[PDB]
Amino acid sequence: HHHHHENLYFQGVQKIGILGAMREEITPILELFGVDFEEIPLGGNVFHKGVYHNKEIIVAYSKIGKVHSTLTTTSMILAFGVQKVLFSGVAGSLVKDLKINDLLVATQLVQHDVDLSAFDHPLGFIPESAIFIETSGSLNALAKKIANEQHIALKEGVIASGDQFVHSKERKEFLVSEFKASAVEMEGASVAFVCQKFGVPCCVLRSISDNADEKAGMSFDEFLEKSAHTSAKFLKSMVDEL
Amino acid sequence: HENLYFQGVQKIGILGAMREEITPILELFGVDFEEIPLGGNVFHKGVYHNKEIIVAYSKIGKVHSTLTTTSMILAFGVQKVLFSGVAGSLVKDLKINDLLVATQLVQHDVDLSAFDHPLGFIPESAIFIETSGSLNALAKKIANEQHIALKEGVIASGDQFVHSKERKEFLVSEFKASAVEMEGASVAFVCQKFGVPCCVLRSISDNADEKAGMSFDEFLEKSAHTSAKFLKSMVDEL
Ligand SMILES: CCCCCCN(CO)Cc1c[nH]c2c(N)ncnc12
Ligand SMILES: CCCCCCN(CO)Cc1c[nH]c2c(N)ncnc12
Ligand SMILES: [Zn+2]
Repeated sequence: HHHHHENLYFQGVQKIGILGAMREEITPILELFGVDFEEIPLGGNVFHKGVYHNKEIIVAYSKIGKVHSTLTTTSMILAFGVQKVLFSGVAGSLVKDLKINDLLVATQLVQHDVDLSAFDHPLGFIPESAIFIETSGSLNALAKKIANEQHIALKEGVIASGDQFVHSKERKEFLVSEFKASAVEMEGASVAFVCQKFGVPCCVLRSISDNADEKAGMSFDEFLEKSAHTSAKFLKSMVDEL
Repeated sequence: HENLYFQGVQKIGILGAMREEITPILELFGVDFEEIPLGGNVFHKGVYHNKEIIVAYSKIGKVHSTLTTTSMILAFGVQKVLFSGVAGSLVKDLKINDLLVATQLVQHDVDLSAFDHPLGFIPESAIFIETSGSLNALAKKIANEQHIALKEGVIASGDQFVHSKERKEFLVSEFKASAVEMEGASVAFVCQKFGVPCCVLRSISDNADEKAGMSFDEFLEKSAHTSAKFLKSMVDEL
């Protein structure tokens, strides 16, 4: 909107957490934002703290897996006071219509490798918790709105996360039947989980790097950079609208 | 010789994974506890020997235990963490009710072998996670004075309950683990990342085999109690 007198309108600094798993998922994010970054070490992570328009952005890569990503997200929330968290990186596709480089937002997430079935618990379920973790409706709808306005496809679906790289037809088919998941990665569920426990709105974005079959290693290696960029670009376009 | 040791305000974090693992701890300390909720956990804050003690159960598995430990450290400033609870035995010499402290821990369900990494390993990390040589030495001294046995060994942690011969054998061959549970590794990991001395203490509840579910169910209370008593006696000496 037009602001004739800028002093009449709110200028308070909104704090946003931006997470990737690997350095390569955040390099494109650092560049696209294109501002100066103070680097703050904590809990074995490097937090990149910068100012971008009305917003304090805190950018880090967690390192791979649930423990890493759980710790980092908890640090963003508790040590940097972030009020929103946006995750960007790559994932493996489990569905034919999600192709290499395609984007998706997780409506729900599950830890696919959790197994308490010995006490009759469904796979993915833990007492005092739930199978499916929710994300922010606000941010997910924002996501669909920018996708539609920029004329780019955006799937929304269930993301499965676990502490294994998936690269076989059998594990894929398990994730589809057990969870109706559209993609697979190693941090999503944990990040969304933490945010839900602290009441912090969370959006999980992923660009497809492979198909989670026996070729996945090679496909992941080939498409990491591009898929990372494609996710980072879309995340920035979300932050610009925030 | 107090004057020679640390003189400031001590704060000690005390963790179980399940409520049943901390109920006996709370009871043993006997002091009054302020309940403080944060990030879906309830932290029980009390004073004993003029140290603050912060007790919580994390809920089950890596994500839960990682969050809770990080909250303890970042929100409550705990300077050491002692974990108490139960675990499945992977070795003949560890039988029901027996105590062990973890010398090292491993996350046994981590698998990046598709990129030729050894099982348990993640880039920019390590297969094995260390614990506090001093806290463990304290546990061992206390054990010998109370004339109770205390093994030292590797504890394997993963987000599955282990109840099969096959997985047992994998844990022994791949990591030379002595016991299995679902939180120890993640707790020790966070403490390591933050430079916080950690001791992981477990009392055996089952043999991690096809009978494990039933054994765990029967022996949870007593094994948790045994662990909790021992943790208390460690805190007594801090
Ligand atoms: C040693 C290097 C490892 C690559 C890390 C893969 N990331 C991890 O979060 C995401 C991911 C992309 N494709 C995947 C797949 N098929 N399974 C699991 N995770 C993924
Ligand atoms: C409803 C499910 C309750 C099991 C909770 C398991 N606790 C660690 O959370 C300890 C444990 C004891 N024995 C075990 C075994 N064989 N495998 C994994 N973990 C363990
Ligand atoms: Zn019974």
